[PDB]
Amino acid sequence: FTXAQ
Amino acid sequence: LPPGWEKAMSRSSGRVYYFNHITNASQWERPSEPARVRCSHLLVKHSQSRRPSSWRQEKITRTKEEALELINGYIQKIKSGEEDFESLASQFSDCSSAKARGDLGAFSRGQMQKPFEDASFALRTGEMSGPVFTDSGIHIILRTE
Repeated sequence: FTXAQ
Repeated sequence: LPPGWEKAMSRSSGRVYYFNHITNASQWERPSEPARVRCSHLLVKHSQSRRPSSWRQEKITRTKEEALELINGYIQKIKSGEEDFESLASQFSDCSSAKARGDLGAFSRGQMQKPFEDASFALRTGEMSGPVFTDSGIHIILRTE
């Protein structure tokens, strides 16, 4: 999910 | 100069300023790594965002160029004191973290999209980034801890 890699 | 800084010259005034190519921050004064940091952010998504949808708008259609104009406007209002970062994040961030005034909590290296990570770790406590680009969209990042 945003902004995870 | 601290990680990522260069001297530049204002094109409109000729006065020296400082720019950070990791955070995209720019400032007039000569600038003054942690294991974890805490950040808030304001995200403006665009039509090329990995997931062009948010709580604000089911189909995000704005261009990247339009997203950048919006980000730049928010930065202006935050820097002038006309608006608070937290207020603009709550109202306008294309991320569910808007509901927490943009707060993402604490994190280490190895978790976030890379340009976001690098900016976050290059900010000083209390400092704000310029526009930071990731696959999610364009961010304004505030390091809170």
